[PDB]
Amino acid sequence: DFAFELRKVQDTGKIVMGAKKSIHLAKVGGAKLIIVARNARPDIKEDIYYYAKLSGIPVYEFEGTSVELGTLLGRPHTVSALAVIDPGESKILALA
Amino acid sequence: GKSLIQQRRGKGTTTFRAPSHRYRGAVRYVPLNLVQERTLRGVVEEILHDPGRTAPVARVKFEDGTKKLIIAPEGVLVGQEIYIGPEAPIAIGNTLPLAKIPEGTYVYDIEGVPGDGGKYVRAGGTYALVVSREKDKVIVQLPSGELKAFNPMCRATIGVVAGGGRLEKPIVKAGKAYYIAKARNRFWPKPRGVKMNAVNHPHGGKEHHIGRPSTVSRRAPPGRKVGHIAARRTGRR
Amino acid sequence: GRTTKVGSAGRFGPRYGLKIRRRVAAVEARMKQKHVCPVCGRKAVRRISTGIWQCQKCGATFAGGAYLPTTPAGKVAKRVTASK
Amino acid sequence: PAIEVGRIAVVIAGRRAGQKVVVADIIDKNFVLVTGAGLNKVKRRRMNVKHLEPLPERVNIQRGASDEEIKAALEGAGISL
Amino acid sequence: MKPMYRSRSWRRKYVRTPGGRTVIHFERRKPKVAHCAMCGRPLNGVPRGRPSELRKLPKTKKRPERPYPNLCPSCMRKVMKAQVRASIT
RNA sequence: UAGGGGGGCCCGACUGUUUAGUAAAAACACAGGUCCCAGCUAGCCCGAAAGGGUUUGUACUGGGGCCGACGCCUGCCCAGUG
RNA sequence: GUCGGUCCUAACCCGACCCGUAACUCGGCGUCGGGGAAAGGGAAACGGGUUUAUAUUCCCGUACCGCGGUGGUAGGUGCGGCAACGCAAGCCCGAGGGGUGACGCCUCGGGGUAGGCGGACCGGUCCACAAGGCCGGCUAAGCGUAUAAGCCCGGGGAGUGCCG
Ligand SMILES: [Zn+2]
Ligand SMILES: [Zn+2]
Repeated sequence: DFAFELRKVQDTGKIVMGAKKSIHLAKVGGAKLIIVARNARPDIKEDIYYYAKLSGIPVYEFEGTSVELGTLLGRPHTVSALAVIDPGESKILALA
Repeated sequence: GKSLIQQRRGKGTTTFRAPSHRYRGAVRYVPLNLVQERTLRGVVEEILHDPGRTAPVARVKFEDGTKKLIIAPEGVLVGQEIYIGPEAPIAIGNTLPLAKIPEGTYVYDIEGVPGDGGKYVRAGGTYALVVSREKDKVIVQLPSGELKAFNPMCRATIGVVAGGGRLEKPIVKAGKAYYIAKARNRFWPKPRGVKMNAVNHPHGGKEHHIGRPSTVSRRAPPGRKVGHIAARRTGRR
Repeated sequence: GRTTKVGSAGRFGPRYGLKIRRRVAAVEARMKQKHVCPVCGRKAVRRISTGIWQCQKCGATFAGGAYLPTTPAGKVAKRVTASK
Repeated sequence: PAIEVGRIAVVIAGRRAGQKVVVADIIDKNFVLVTGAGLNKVKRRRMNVKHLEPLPERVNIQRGASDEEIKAALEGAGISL
Repeated sequence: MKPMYRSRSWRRKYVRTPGGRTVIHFERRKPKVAHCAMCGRPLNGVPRGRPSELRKLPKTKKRPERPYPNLCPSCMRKVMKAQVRASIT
C-alpha cells in the first residue's frame, strides 16, 4: 500500500486497525477496504478472505509485514490487519 | 606379555560397547520398492536431541499415518511439508535422486548404492557439493576433499546438516569431558604407553622415552601398531 | 555488568586462562542476546537445546547451529537454492 | 454480508457444535437470533457472531420470522438442515 | 520405616490418633492433568485422580459435553471450521 | 565454642587419583597444542571357524601416538636406522 | 479379599531352529517362545480392645474394592447456558486415535500441616505462709462439602504509554 495514500487516510479519514475488528467488519459489514500483511497468521488470513468474499468486500495484500505496517503508521506495535471505512481526499480505493 | 586397549575393545564388553538403548532409533530413508515415482508428502511434527548423532533429528508423519525420523536440515520448521521422490521440488528437506539435482547444490545424507539408506555427510554441520552430471555417474565433493563418483540413481537430501559450530567454545574442565564421554562410553581418561610398563606396551620402561622410530609398517602384526601407521611423512608442514 | 573485562566468565575465578575465558564469554554473549524470528520478525528467539531454537512470542521452533541460529554455509545454500 | 437474515450457518462452539441453522433476526453488534425450525434439536435462542461459521447458502425470509414460516420457505430453497 | 516405605513415592504424613499414638500414614501421588494434543495446554473439566478415584465417578463427571474434549476450545473451533469450509464442494 | 602471621627460592598450573597392610609425592589424570590412518564390502581390533566390537555409527566422525592451563618462542642436518 | 509376593517391563539371560566345530556339557548372528525388580510401575481398611507369647491378620465398631446376580430408575425415544462449562445422560462385540502411567541438576516465592511457645481457666501434686513451678485438658480411615495458583470464556477497545 502506498505510504502516501495510507497517511492521507490516517490523518484525513478514519481507520480501524486490528485483526479482531477487521474480521468483525469483514463478517458483519461496515468496511470499504481491508488490508492484510503477507506474514500474518494463516487462520486470520483464511477467515478474512472467506468472510470478505462472502460479503463482497475488497482485500489488499501488503507484501511487507506487521512490523512494517506498524512503522509506516505511527505505531510501536504490530498491525497484521487493517480496515478502512471511509477515506477523505485519498485515492486508497484505487488499489483493489 | 599383556594386552592393549586396542585389543580388548574387539571383544565387546560393557567397558567398550555403545549404550544404544539410550538413543533414538536408526535413521534411514524409505525402501524404494515403495517409492517408484509416487513422491510421498509428509509433515514435520517435532525436532529433538539425540545422544548418538551429533545432530538433531526430526519426526515426520506421512499420509500413510506412518512416522519416521530424519536428520534435520538447517532452517526446517515444525509444521513444514517435505517431499520424497523423483519429481519433488528442489528445496530444503526434500530427497531426490542425484541425477535430478543441479550442479552447485549443497547436499547431505547420500546413499552409496541405491537402496542403502544414507551413508554420507550425516555428521552435524557438514555438506557436499555437486560437480558434474554424466549419464553413468555423478561426481561429488565430500567434506574431506575426495571427489567421489556415485551412480545417478542414488538419493540425497538438499541443504546442510544442523548443529554446526560445535567446536568453537572450549571444554574448560575435566568433569564436562567426563560427561561428554559417558554419554557414549568412550575410553576416558587415557594413559600413555611411554609411562606404562614393558609388558603393557611396545614402548614402556623405567625411562619415559621411545627407543625406536614411531613409524610402523602396514604389515606389522596386531599388538605392535601403535604410533604413526604407514606415515608418508611427519612433522609440522 | 559490574566488571570490565570478564563477563559470563567471571564465575570461573582466577582459573583456566585468558584465551579460554575470552572465547567462552564471547560465545555465550552472542548466544544469550536475543534474536530475530523468521516467521514474526520479532526479537524473541532463544535457544532450547543444542541445535534447536524457539520464539517465545509466536511459537516457531526450528533447527540451526549450536550457538547461533544460522551458519555461513546455510546462508550460502539458501541463496543458491533460491537462485535455482 | 456474511451474516444476515436468511443466512445459513453452522454452529461450531458448545453442545450444539456442527449443526446447520438459520439466522432469523439481529440484536446487537455481537449477538443474533438463531433457530433450527423443527429440523434439529436447536431452539430459538441468542448466539454470538463468533460462534457461527457462515455458508454461501441463503434463504428468503422477513426480518423477524416464526418457525412455521422460516421452515416453509426452506422446502422451496430445497435446503435440508 | 520399612525399606519400601522409605522410597519417596509415598508422600508421608504424621497423624494423631484418638488414643494418642501419632502414627505415620502413607499415600500414593496423584497424576498431573491432561493436556491438549495440538498445543500442550491443560484441559478444563477433566479431573485428576488415580483409577481408583476415577472409577467411582460417572461418565459425565469425567469430561465436558462439547465435541472433541481431548482438545482445547481454540483448536476445537479450528477443526470444526475446517470441516465446514471443506464441506462445500 | 573459636585462624598464629609475614618475606624470599625449587617443583607441579588448578579441583581431582595412587602403591588394601612401611612411599600421597616433584609421579598419574586434566583442559588445550600438534601429528598419523581411513570415503564405509573403510581404517583399527577378537576369534579355530562361523560370525562379531567400534556401529541404532559416517571426516564438526571413528581410531592410534607424543607434549601437557595461560604468556613469549620453538633454531641447523635426510649421510645412518626406520 | 484390603500388608507384601503372585502381574509389567528394564539392563540382562535361557530354550528350539540355524551356521561352525573331528566333536561336545563349546562358540555365535537372525527368527520365534519364555523368563527377569519382597525399595522401579502397580484394585482396595482405619481406630479401640483382647494374649505368658499374634495381630491393618482374632473380637467389637465404622468402611472400601473385583467377579456374578436380583429389583427399580437415567437413557434408547432428555435438558439448562452466547460461551468456557453443568449435568445419573443407553446395551453387547471389534478396531483405531488421544491422554495418563511417564520421569534430570540448581534456585525462589505463595498456601498449609506435624511440632513447639505464651496468657487465661478447671482438677491433681511440689513448695515454712505468700508469690510461684510441674502433670492432664484426645479425636482415625471413609462419605459429603471449596477456594488459591495456573489455564480458559465473554464484554472492552490502549502508546512521550500504562498494568504488574
Ligand atoms: Zn516468531
Ligand atoms: Zn490447542
